Amino acid sequence: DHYNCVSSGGQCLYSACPIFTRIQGTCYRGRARCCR
Repeated sequence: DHYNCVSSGGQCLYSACPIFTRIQGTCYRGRARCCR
């Protein structure tokens, strides 16, 4: 979820994860991705 994404050092996006990161889970009722 968003809170855990941010606490773990990731950020939520509705587009692709930046090339230097990879998906770690989801955010925002599952509609975004957590990237780190």
